[PDB]
Amino acid sequence: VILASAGYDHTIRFWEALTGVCSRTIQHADSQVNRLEITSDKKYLAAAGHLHVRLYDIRSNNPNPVSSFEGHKGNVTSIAFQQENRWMVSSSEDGTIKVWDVRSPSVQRNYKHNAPVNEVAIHPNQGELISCDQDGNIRIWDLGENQCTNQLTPEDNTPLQSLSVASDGSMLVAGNNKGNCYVWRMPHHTDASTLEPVTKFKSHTKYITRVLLSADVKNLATCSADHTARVWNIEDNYQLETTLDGHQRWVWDCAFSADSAYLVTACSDHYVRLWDLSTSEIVRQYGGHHKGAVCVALN
Amino acid sequence: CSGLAGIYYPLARELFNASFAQYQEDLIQSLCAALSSTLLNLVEFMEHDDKPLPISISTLGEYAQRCHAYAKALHYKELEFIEEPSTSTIESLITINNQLHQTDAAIGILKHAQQHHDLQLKETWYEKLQRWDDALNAYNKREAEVTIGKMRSLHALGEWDQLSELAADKWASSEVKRAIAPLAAGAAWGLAQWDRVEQYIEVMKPQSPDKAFFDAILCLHRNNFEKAAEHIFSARDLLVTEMSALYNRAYGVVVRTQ
Amino acid sequence: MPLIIDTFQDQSNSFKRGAALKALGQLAASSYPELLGVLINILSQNIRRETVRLIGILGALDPYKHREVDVALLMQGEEYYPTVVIGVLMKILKDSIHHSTVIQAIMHIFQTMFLKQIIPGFILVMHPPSLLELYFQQLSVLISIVKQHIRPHVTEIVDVISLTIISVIESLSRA
Amino acid sequence: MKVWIKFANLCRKSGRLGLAQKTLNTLLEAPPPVVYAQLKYMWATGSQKEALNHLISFTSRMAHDLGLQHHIEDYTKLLARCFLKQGEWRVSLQPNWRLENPDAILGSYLLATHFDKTWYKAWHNWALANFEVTSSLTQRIKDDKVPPTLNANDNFPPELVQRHVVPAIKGFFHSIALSQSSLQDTLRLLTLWFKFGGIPEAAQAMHEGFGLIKIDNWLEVIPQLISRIHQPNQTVSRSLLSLLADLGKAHPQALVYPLTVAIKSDSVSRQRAALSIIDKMRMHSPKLVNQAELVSDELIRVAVLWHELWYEGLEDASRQFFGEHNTEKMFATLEPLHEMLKRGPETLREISFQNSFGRDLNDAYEWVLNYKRTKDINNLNQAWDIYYNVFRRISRKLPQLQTLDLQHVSPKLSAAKDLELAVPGTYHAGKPIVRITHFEPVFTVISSKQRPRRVIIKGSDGKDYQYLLKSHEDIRQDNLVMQLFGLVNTLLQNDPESFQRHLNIQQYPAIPLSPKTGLLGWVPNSDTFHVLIREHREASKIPLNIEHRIMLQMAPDYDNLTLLQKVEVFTYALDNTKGQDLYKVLWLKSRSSESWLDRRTTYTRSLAVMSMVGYILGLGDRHPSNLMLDRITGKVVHIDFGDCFEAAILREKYPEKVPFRLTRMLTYAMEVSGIEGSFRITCENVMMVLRDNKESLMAILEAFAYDPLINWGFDLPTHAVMEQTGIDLPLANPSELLRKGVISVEDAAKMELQQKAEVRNARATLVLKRIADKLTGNDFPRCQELSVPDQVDKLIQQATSVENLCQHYIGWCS
Repeated sequence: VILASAGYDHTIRFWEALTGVCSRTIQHADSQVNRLEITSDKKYLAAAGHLHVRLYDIRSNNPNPVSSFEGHKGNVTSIAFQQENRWMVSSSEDGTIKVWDVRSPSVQRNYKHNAPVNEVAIHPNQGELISCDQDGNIRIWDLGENQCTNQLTPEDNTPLQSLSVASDGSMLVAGNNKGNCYVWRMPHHTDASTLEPVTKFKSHTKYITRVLLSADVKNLATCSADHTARVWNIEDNYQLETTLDGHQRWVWDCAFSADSAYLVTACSDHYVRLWDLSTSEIVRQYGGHHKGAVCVALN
Repeated sequence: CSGLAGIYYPLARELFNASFAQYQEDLIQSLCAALSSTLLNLVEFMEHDDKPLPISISTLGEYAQRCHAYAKALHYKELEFIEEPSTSTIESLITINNQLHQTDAAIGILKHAQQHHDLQLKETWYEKLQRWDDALNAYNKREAEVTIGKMRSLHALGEWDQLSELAADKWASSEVKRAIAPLAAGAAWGLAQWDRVEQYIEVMKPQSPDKAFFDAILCLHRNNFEKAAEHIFSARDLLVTEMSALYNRAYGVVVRTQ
Repeated sequence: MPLIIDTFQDQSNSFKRGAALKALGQLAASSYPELLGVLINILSQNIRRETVRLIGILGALDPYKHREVDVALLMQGEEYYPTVVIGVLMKILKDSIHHSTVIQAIMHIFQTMFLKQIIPGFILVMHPPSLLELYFQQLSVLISIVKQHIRPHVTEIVDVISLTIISVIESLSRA
Repeated sequence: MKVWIKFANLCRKSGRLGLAQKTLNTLLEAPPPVVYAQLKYMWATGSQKEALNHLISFTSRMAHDLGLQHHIEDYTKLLARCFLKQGEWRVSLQPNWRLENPDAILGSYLLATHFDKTWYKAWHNWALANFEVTSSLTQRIKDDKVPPTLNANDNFPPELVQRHVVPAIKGFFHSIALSQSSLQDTLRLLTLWFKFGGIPEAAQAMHEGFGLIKIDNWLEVIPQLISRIHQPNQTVSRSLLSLLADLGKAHPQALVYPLTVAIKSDSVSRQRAALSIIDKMRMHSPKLVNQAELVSDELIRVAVLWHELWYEGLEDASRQFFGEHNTEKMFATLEPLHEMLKRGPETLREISFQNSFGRDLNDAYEWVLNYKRTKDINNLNQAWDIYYNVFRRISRKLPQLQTLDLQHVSPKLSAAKDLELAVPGTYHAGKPIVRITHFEPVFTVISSKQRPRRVIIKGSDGKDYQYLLKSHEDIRQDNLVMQLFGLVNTLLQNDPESFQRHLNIQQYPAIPLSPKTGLLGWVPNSDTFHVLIREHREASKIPLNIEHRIMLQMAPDYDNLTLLQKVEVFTYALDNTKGQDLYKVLWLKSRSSESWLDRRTTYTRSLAVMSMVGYILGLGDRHPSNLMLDRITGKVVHIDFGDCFEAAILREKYPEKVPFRLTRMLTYAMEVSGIEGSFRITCENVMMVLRDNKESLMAILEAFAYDPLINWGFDLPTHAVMEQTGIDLPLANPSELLRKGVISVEDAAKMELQQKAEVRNARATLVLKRIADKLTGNDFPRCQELSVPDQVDKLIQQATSVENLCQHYIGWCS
């Protein structure tokens, strides 16, 4: 249950389990980190502030040089290391999704879009996935093959911040420029998933950023840079559950990893105050970023 | 001594700076000086002072500005409304630009106000009706005085019949004088009927330029040049004074006179 | 009334526009319901504009700037502000009571003890014998600085009239 | 009636209520015009075939009446009849006229036109209807040329002809010139003609008409005239160039400039033609031709600091060499520097003064010449070293070069005290053309990458005309710019109570100089946005950039800033900031305090016209540097227009697209609720634009942007050609077609350039496409027209949104 976050302060450090005291050497420096992801075994952890993916070993203590992944040019908006953690999905600001697989760290993927690739996703089958850019309708993409699309458009205008799929095997959900998050019900498929739209639901109606279903996805969470975040109970009708206490902040990270009890947060405030997912709290409220952050990870 | 006013005023400002260079003395002194109420002379001097740097007395400045009535103040007051979102002061500003007759864009800002911060009611309907808007709006809202205003829109509109409804109101409530007068004027315009017109003008006013026009209009409506001549010369003189006050505004208006 | 029957025979516009405006102004000015019946008989946008053109020919420039004036300075404008004051004083000065300007320039240099001075060069050049005396002394004041460009004008005034002997003597002294 | 009927047409222009009211009233009352009236009320209703019905009904009515007082009544009624024919014609043409029906339609037009003797300035536009019939035909010929799978297209258009149809509308186009369109449709049909062809019909007809019309007509677009330089078919086009020099001969010195410029630029064959026209000039009033020649040549003489230009250019050249190993390629440029060296110490204490250094460097260059011409290395050293030292020396001089004077550089300039025709681009057709008092030899060297030295040259009128160096710039592009701006200002002159609201774009004259060069001028007393701002804000005793300040403060870089990161950043900073300082500059300029008001309206309208202008033409130049206003009671100066196409689309650096550019609280605090009515006023205006001439003149100016090498240059640069750079990259063949099927590619050559230029026509097509979208109109996921309210609204959004806008890098100056 290793814990760390990444700021615009360009430097990151691993917070202890319940201590939240961040100790490690992780430098986004020369950049920020866009997303934050470790490996399946938490071997290496890669992120991109600008134009280049950079892995620093999650298994090794403050290794600088885990891997370096060039890719579709931009800060990778989001990326996915598969269960295989060999073939690995990656999506970049470049406008087209180019996945860096972990293979050497070998990267081959091409998924075109009408805007920056918002997130690299995976379906109920890890080898199955779809791509929804900051443009428009999701594009179905499989693993190292058979990838073109199946178009799913929650809206004809609003930029889709990411393509968001957890493990359900029936579900859909996202977050976007909307602030009211359009979610759908997928069918049971590896990837087929004819959508059954749930709704666009505003928790924070202004620029809802981080969209994450709960561990059992019984709950749900939407973080915003509006310093406004309200959890929902996805179990019943995504019923709004917990307003997330935060300062003026940007949270691209809203999660509870080993808990769904205490709620880890992301604050541009330069000190991230983690709440209690159950009710609320301040759980080891702090940050490694001097300036502030939106990011987080788990191992 | 040669005494030169402008010479003084700026120099007086330099001195005012030296004072500004406790001046609580100066503070109260100048304060009451403003309170004195020539006027616009030192007023403008103060304006100059502010322009260099603030002399404060903010809404005091606003007040005395209003007192100037010169409508250049509308700028100062603008700065005032520029400060906060006072729907009242906003309205004040609206009518202020109305006075300025720069008010087109201001009406923009009015529709903006109804759009931006809450909305008003009275001046809201009034100005929105000054705008091509508010018409069906004032119609329903009055269906929901202001009705006399909507009637004025009906005058601005067609339907002298609608004006006949307003005329039913005129018979109903007959201030009532002023109300009926402009209204029934509009009616007789629409309705060629000389009788309702007779009622109208009869009901109109001791000084009634429009109903002077109506007076002569009636004299003409049948025969007499004479009373019509009276009205002619008289109203001519009235409007003469009017223009005498004065385009750049009145061109159209005086053109209407002529 | 002549214009009236004229109207009976025509429409006017033309140059008369400007005239009418003046007339309007005149009507405003001379307002006896003479002017009353008149403008009554006067009997708009385009014409307005063209009239603004003709009046733009009638007046322009300086009065506007005069209305824009000193205050003008500060607008464009401490050290400066004071100097500007000096200039303003000078402005009125050239803008009469001569000896006023005399003492003016006197304490002016005294306080100076510049650009404006150069302008004031021409001012003094504008120029009874008291003038000559005072201005001579003033030249002696000018002996503080060095023309440059005051020189030619200096010669110019020096010519008319060539008493002031000592003054010019001092001019060469300051040369 | 025609009184009250005029009141009725008024009602038509007037809003609905009065419209229908008076309509019914007066309808109730040979009310043929009232027929046309109720008809207009029907157009207000919009019933297609009700209209068409009654239209043809009265048509046949009057037909029977007049067969094939009451007489004159019928003359007028005839004008109105044909008028009707055209009116309904267009009415249906809405649905229609692509290919097909338009034929018949056009006939009716021509029919109506045949019947005219007329309103036909109206039917000028309907002669421009017929001309647009020649267009759709040409478009149908463009359809045939596109689907052809220039004798080919010639014969294609011929055999009916659409050219036969065309010549008619051409003579009637001349007739239209006679009517007023105006210069717009003039140049329109003009280039339409030159491009149409030189054939016998065309030749004779146009010979007559052009011969039959006017000179000063042709005087405008003279730049666009030059835009035709080498006529691929001399033909009657040769003779048309003859006509060109002919009209030219009339008041040549009234302009003559284009002559000078074309002369300056090397058009090769067309430059030879330029020499021909030069002879014409060297013929007609040859003296002034000489004097002028001297003038222009002297301008070109001033130009860049010579050895300095060579120095910086060679710096970039050695940059080119050392980097990537350009070397000889770059050294070929250095060979031209040697060619510059081959010019020798020409000027007075300029290249003269430059001798020593230049001589030494030249020796070194010669030393660099030798062993680099041996193989590489020795003089490869000597070159870089000598150039390094000389770079240092010339760097020192460059700082010292800030000062400018003619006598100590090229006194030949100073040598001319006065010349007959100066009028430094004054170029008023009728005028008191001014000679020159010239100016001081001392000049003001601008400080820039170009460091575009400037002066203001005292003339015969005693009015110093600010001139400025332009290093590698198209004033032609700019000529076109002020030109279209004059189309604008025409519409302005053509405008409604908007013209009572009137604000028009002041067009800074700028003379082109060389193929890349130009002559600008310092505008009327003005404040560059960036400049003036930075001044006042610093004179507000506060950091020049609170922007980069609040930025770096916010985080390390906006470079890597995500949409989110950048968003919150811009937000936070914005919160910290505000633009009231601008409004306070107004307040600074406010003097007399009615200045605050009036000039507020001024800058307001300024913003408006700007908005219209760009949203039309693109070329934002978000730079507050690129932004400017007036030190006078003031208006905004948007100058130095790069090009039509989106810089966004261009970029490369940053995604900036907004129709306007508004410093937030600057714009806002400028008046009340920011541009609520002001931009609404703008909406009115841009709507008129979007209506009037939006078809004809808009498309005309488009065509102006459309076409050839100078213009094709601006538009290339609009891509740019470097953004037009590589791809797969054949269309189909051209990759594998550069294979051993060559070397005939070296034997043939030619296109090449017709490919790129086809792409030019493509981007142009897309451009105009985006105009039609822009005009009247469409954009965004839906379209409709969206007309005034919407296109204005979405515009306003585009103004409002976003950080995505604000994502503009360093050029937004948020």
